[PDB]
Amino acid sequence: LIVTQTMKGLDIQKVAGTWYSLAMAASDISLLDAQSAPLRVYVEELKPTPEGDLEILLQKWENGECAQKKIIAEKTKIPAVFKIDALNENKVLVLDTDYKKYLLFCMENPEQSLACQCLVRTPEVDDEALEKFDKALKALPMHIRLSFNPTQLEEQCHI
Amino acid sequence: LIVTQTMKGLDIQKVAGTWYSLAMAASDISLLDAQSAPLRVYVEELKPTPEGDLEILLQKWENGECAQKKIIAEKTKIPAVFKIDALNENKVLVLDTDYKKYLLFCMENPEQSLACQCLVRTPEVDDEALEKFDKALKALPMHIRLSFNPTQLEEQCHI
Ligand SMILES: CCCCCCCCCCCCCCCCCC(=O)O
Ligand SMILES: CCCCCCCCCCCCCCCCCC(=O)O
Repeated sequence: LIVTQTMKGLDIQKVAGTWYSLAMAASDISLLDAQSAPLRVYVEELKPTPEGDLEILLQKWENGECAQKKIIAEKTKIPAVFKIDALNENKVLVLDTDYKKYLLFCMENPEQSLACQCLVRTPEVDDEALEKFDKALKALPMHIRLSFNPTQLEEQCHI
Repeated sequence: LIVTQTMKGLDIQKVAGTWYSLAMAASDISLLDAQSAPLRVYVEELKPTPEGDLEILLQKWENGECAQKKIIAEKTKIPAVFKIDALNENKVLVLDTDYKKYLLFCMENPEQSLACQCLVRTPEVDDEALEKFDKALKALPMHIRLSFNPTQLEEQCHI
């Protein structure tokens, strides 16, 4: 409920495939801090299920290694909002997407842990999708923001 | 030379006294990463010398402790640019200040390590000085940005 923006007319099937986590932002510094921080996650691919659920493939640093992760985001009544398994059932909200270039989403559990990403289809710095990410976030109370270069985008865990 | 903005008419005496590091930004993620990161420094006070040099009091996390530091920024021909001791003689540039509320500065060694801060006089979140900080930075190639709340501002090393 903290975020006042969701996409209308979302077709979840049409977000399937490859994405890059070009920018991330969060409400608290420590959510994004180190390579091992709790919401510091690098999206690899989205697989919508026929039921309209969302399989998410991602990377996360756990040892001093970049681990492979698989998560399922379950649908709700709202086409733009999903719930994750399971500890306090984390809500994922789709704010905006053109399916073909960018997607903006936020993850939350009006209090008040929040992380958001600007996803893009290709390993390039998209200024106008970053402008849209900054435009959507200037509302929210973010205290850390990270951006990645094309080199980092083609590496595991963006080193 | 990387930054295209400095303050004209700067009187270094009139920046003396108490400041808070409200926001920081940098060109590379790892410059600001953890509590121990190289340019992650919390400004406490500025003491201009009669010669027009600048004594800087600051905090930096070195052990798992917040250490007290003292540095001297030596003047140059340009009233807005100072050089620090001594390893590669780091240039500090004053971009803008109203002496009474905010100060924007950048620290650099056109390549291409760069960190900048929005300094303010009081432990409050100044939206219009943060707007000015974001306006001055949208030029520069920053990849990490951090913001602090009034609580953090009154603690050592902003915990
Ligand atoms: C549905 C359309 C957009 C989907 C975008 C992908 C959203 C990804 C949400 C992933 C959140 C996972 C939280 C962190 C889990 C990491 C596991 C861990 O805690 O170590
Ligand atoms: C002169 C007007 C504005 C002055 C603003 C203060 C600028 C502070 C510059 C300090 C840069 C120090 C670099 C990091 C030093 C920390 C020591 C270390 O490496 O452990």
